[PDB]
Amino acid sequence: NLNETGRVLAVGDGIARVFGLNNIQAEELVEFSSGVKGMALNLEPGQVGIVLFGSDRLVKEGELVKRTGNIVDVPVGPGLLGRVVDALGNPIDGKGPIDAAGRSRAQVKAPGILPRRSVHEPVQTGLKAVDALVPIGRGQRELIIGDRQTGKTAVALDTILNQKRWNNGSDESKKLYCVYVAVGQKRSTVAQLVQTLEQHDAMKYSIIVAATASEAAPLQYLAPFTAASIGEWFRDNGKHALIVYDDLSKQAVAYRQLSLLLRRPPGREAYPGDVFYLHSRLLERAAKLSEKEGSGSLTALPVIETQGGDVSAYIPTNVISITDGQIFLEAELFYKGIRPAINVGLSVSRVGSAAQVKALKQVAGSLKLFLAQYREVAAFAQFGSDLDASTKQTLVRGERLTQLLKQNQYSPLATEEQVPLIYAGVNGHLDGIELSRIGEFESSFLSYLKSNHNELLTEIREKGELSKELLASLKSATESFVATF
Amino acid sequence: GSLKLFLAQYREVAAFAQFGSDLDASTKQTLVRGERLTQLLKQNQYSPLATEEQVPLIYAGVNGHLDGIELSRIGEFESSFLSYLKSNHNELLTEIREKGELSKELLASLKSATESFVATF
Amino acid sequence: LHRVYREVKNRLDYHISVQNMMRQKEQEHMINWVEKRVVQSISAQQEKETIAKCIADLKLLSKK
Amino acid sequence: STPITGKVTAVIGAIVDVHFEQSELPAILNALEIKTPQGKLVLEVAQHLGENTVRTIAMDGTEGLVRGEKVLDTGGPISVPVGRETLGRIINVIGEPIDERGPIKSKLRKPIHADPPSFAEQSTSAEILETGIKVVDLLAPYARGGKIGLFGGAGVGKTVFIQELINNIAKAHGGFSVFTGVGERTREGNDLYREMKETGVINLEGESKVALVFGQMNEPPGARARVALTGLTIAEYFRDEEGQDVLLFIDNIFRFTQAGSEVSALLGRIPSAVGYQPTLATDMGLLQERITTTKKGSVTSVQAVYVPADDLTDPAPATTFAHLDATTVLSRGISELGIYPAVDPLDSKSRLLDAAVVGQEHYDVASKVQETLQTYKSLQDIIAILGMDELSEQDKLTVERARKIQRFLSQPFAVAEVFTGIPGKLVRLKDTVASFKAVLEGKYDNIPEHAFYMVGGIEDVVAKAEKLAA
Amino acid sequence: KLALKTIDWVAFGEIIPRNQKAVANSLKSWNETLTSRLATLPEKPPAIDWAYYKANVAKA
Ligand SMILES: Nc1ncnc2c1ncn2[C@@H]1O[C@H](COP(=O)(O)OP(=O)(O)OP(=O)(O)O)[C@@H](O)[C@H]1O
Ligand SMILES: Nc1ncnc2c1ncn2[C@@H]1O[C@H](COP(=O)(O)OP(=O)(O)O)[C@@H](O)[C@H]1O
Ligand SMILES: [Mg+2]
Ligand SMILES: [Mg+2]
Repeated sequence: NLNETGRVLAVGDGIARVFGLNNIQAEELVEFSSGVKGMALNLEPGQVGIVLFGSDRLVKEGELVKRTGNIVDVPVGPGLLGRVVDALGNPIDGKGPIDAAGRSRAQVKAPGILPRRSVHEPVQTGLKAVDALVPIGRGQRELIIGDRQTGKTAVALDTILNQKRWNNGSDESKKLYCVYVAVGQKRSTVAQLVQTLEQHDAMKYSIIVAATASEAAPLQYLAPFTAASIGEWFRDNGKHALIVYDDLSKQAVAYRQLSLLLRRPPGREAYPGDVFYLHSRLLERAAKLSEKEGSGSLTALPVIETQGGDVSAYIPTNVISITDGQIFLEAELFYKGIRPAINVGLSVSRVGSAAQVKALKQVAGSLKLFLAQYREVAAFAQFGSDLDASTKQTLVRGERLTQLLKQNQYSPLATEEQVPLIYAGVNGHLDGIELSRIGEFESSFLSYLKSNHNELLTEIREKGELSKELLASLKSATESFVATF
Repeated sequence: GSLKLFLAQYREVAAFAQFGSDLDASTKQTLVRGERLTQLLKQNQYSPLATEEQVPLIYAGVNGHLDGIELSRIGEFESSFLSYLKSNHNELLTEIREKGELSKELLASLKSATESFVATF
Repeated sequence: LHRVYREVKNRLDYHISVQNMMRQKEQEHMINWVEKRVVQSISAQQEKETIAKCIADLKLLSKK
Repeated sequence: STPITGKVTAVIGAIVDVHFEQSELPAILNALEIKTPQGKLVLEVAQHLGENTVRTIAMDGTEGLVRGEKVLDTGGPISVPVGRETLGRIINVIGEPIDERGPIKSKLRKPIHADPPSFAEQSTSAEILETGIKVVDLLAPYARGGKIGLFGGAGVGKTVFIQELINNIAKAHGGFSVFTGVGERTREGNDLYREMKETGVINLEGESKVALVFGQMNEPPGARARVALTGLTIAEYFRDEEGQDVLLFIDNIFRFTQAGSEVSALLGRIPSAVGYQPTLATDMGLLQERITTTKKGSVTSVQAVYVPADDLTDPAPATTFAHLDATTVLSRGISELGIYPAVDPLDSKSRLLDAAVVGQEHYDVASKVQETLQTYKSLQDIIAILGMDELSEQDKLTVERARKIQRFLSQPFAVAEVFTGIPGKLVRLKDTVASFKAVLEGKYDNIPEHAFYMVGGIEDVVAKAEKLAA
Repeated sequence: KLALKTIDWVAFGEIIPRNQKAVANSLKSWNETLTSRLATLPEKPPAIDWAYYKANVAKA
C-alpha cells in the first residue's frame, strides 16, 4: 500500500526509522509485524522516525509496519481505583480486565483562563509541619523538591493515607482520590509502595500508574500524561483528585534519551528546547474548575531530585518556576532528628492561608514568626549562658516548637488533633516541660482530651473555627493538664 | 608500624595548634616528634639510601631520640649518625642487610648503639 | 467478611485475566500469521511482481 | 546444519560492520562468530543501518580482521553455561572456560539476554541479614535477598569490604554464590581464586559452592559491557530452575556504564550530559531489574559502585541509588582519619531501618548514635575556633562520647589483617547493639578513646583499656 | 451496633500504679489503634457485580 503501511529502513537504540505511511498522523501509534508497538514523533519528507515501547530485538530491517489511526489514548474512570496499570493503561496486578467509563487522549489542553477559581479548599496532608506551615490547596501545584533519601515520598505518601478520614465518608465534595505515578522506579519498590497502602487500607481510593526503569523510555514519557487524564476525569465530573508525580526528574531523563537518539538539537545538559514545554503542559492541567464548570479540582505534587542541593540546575529551575510552592527537604535536617526534614526557611506556598483551615490558621499565623526569629538566633544557642534573657526566650520556644513538628512516619493527625498541640506550643505551656519529654507529651495530651474534653475536639472538627469561648475552654483544659503533669 | 598513622596525627595536631592556644604535654610531645619525623624524611635528589641506612634513622625517629635535638640539627645528624655506624657499629648494619629482619639480639645492640651516640656530643 | 470477598472476587477475576490472555495470544498469532502469508504472496505469485511496478509508478506522479 | 554466512565490511575500534544478504538479517542482540587462527572473535549485533548492513560490537581484540572475512551467524544471543556444572570454575564473557580445566559440561545453555521478571512475580521480604560489621548491622543492616550497594571513591575500601562479606556469609550460606569481576585489576581475581581454595569454598578435586565470572579491565569495551550479564545469567538459573538462595557479588558495577560510554560515540549516539550516553537510565535499568528476588527463589546481591572524582552527583552513581535497598556509602574524608571501614553513618541508610523490623530497642539506639555524630560534626566550627572549654556541660559530655562511638565503629577485618596487623574480629548484632547502648548511657565515660579504636566486641574495649594502663 | 462503656482517660491515667504504667500505656494505644482501625474498616465489603461476571464468563 505505502500509505497505510511502511518498511523498516533502519532500527536501533530503541528507535526504528520506517519508510512510507504517507498519511500517518503526528505522535500516532503504529504496529510492527512482531507485535511491539511504537509512536512516530518525527515526520520527515523521506522517512518517519518511530520510538519503540519494547525491545528493538523484535524489530528487523524491511519488516512491515501498519497504522493504528489513533493517538496515544488511555482508559479513564472510577474502575481504575484499586488497580495498578502501566503507562498505556493495561493491568499488571492480575485482577482481571479493567472497567473504564471511556478514554481520554494522553495530550489534553489545560483549562482556559476563564473556567477556574481561586483555590479555597484545603488539602489536609496530616503533616503538622505542612498543614501548619505550608498549606496545600485543591488545585494547587506544590512541589516536593529535595536531595536523595530526604523524605520526599513520605510527604506525599502520608498525605494519601490521611485521606481515610473523608473517602470512607458519604459526601463526595469532601473526598479525595489519589493517583500515584511511579516513574523510573524498580519493580521491587512499587510492589512495596503498593503493599504499604494496602496494610493501611488506602488502595481503596488510590490509582497506581507504574513505569518501571526496565520499561522503554517512551513509556516513562507518557506515564505522567496518562495518569494526568485519569485524574482529570474526577476533575471534570465535579470531584477532587490528587496526583503525585514521583518523579519528574526521571521523566526528563527518559525524554532526553528519545530526543537525542532522534538526533534533535541538544540544549543545556543535553535537554531539547521543548523540555520546559513538557512540564508546563503537564502541571497546568491541574487546577480548580469554577462553579459553572463543575467546581471540580486536580491537585499536583511533582517530585524533583536535586544533586547536592543544586536548585539552580536546569530541570529543577523549570519545575520550580511552574509550580506554586516548594517543600524543600534537606538530608542534614534529617540527621538531627527533625523528621520530616522540611526546611521551613525555604518551603513556601503562594496560596497560603487561602487553603488552610481557620481552626489552624488562628494558631499558625504566629508559629511562622517565632520559628523565623529562631533561625536568626540559632548561633547563640552554641554559646554560654551569657546570653541575655530576651534572646534566650526565643531559644526556649524554638527548641520545643521544632521538637513538636517532628512526626513519625505513617502517622497522620487530623486538624482536631493539630490545633491543641499548636495552641499549647505557641502560648508557651511547654517551656516549663523538659525538651526530652516533648514526644510523650503529644501522646498523653491527646488521650486526655479524648476522654475529658472530647466535646471541644468535635466542635473544632465540625465548625472548623475557634470562637472566643473555645479559645478560653481550650486554654483552661491545657493549663490543667500541664499543671497535673 | 603506625608511623604513617602518626604523621596523620601530626597534621591533625599541627592544624589545631594554629588557634594560638597553649598545648599540654601530650599534644606538644607528638607535635615535637611529628615535626622532626617530617624533617627526617627530607632527602636530597640523586642520593639513594640503602635499606641498612634507612632502618637506623627511622628507628631513632619513631622512638623519640630526636625529640631532644633542635630541628636545624636533624640535617647533619643523619650523615653523622651513619658515619658513626659505618666506623664502629658496622657489624649490625651487616646483619640487618643480610637477615633483612630484626632479632631479639639485634634490637639489643641496635638499642645501645643509638643511645650511646645521643650521649656523644 | 472482607477476606471472603477478596478471595471469591479473586477467583472470578482469574477467569477474566485468563480469558483476556487467551484472546491476546491468539490474536497475536492471528495478525502475525498475516505476515507469513503475505510474505508468501509477494515472494511467490510472480503476478505479485506486476502489482509492484504498478502502485509504485503512481508515486513519481502525484508528488510532482 | 543451515548456517547464515556474512562478510565484514568495516572495522573501527570495537565496532565491526557486517554485510549479510537479503532476508538473512539477524535480529538485534544476536551473537556472531569469525574463525581465526588464534581463536574466535564473537560479535554482537547492535543496529541495522539498512541495506543489509548490521553494526556489531567486538567481544575481543579487533586487530587481525581482514576487510571481508566471512562471519558465521550464531543464530541467537551469546550463550553461557548454566547449572551446578559451572560451580568452582572460572568463566569469561563468551562462556568459555578460562581455568585450564577442560570443557564445562553443562546440560543447558541459556542466553545472557532476557526480559525482567513481571511485576506479579515480585516478592517483598523484610528479613534482616547478619554480616558481623558493627557500623552496618547497627545503622544500615542488609536485607536477606536484597540489593546492597557499596559506594566510594578510589581507594576507600570497597573491595576489602565486599571481600569480608564473602568471608562471613559465603561459607555460612548453605547455598550457591556467583562472583562477577567487571572492569577490575586482574590480580585481585588471582588472590580471590587463591583464597577460595584455602578457605575450602572451591575444591578442585571436590565440591564447590560458587562460580567465577571475570571480564576485567584489560578487556575491550565490548567485553566489560556484557560481562555483568554473563554472570547474572548463571545466578538467575539457580534462582528459578534451582529455586534456592543465591549470593551475587558484582565488582565493579560502574564499569558496566563506563564501558558502554566508550563505544556509544562510535555507534552514532549524541553524547548526553557529562559525556555519558543517553541510554544510561535504561541500560542501568535492564540490569538491576533482572537482579532481584522472585517467588521462585531468593537472591542476595552485593554490588560495589564506583564514584568518579568522589562526586555523588555523577549520573552513574546517582542513578544506581534507586535500584538499591541498602546503601553503604564510603567517604574518603573518613579514610584519612584512620578510621575504617570508612563508612559514612549519616549518608548510609537502609530499608530494614525500621522499628517493626530490627526491633524498637534497636531503632532507638541507632537513632541516638546518629544524632550524637551529627551534633559533633555541627560543633566542628566551635571546637577549632573557640576550643573545647567553651562548649556547655551537655555539649562536652556529648562530644567526648561522639568521639568514642566514632572510633568504636572501626573494626579489624580478617581480610585486611595484613594492613592493620590486628586479627580480624566478627561482632554479633545482638552484642553490637548492647555495646553502643551501654556507651550511650555513659557507663564508660572513664575509659580512654584509644580503647575504642580498632576494637571488636565491647568486652575488648574494657580489656584494651586495662592492657594500656600497664 | 456495639456497646462501649464510655471512658474518661485522665481518670484512667490516675489509677495505675507506676510499676504498671507500662501495661496501661499499651492498653491505651491498642484502644486508639483499634479505634482508628474500625473507622476505616467498613461493616461489610463492597457487593459483587454478579451480573457483570455472569456476563463475562466461560465455565457455565
Ligand atoms: N517522617 C518520617 N519519620 C521517620 N522516618 C522517615 C520519615 N520519612 C522518611 N523516613 C525514612 O526515609 C527513608 C526513605 O525516605 P524517602 O523515601 O521519604 O525519601 P525519597 O524522597 O523517597 O528518596 P529517594 O529519592 O531515594 O526515594 C526510610 O528508610 C524511612 O526510614
Ligand atoms: N579495614 C581497613 N582498615 C584500614 N584500611 C583499609 C581497610 N580496608 C581497606 N583499607 C585501605 O583501602 C585500600 C584498598 O582500597 P580498595 O578496597 O581497593 O578501595 P576501592 O574500592 O576504592 O578501590 C587498602 O590499601 C587499605 O589501605
Ligand atoms: Mg521516592
Ligand atoms: Mg577496588
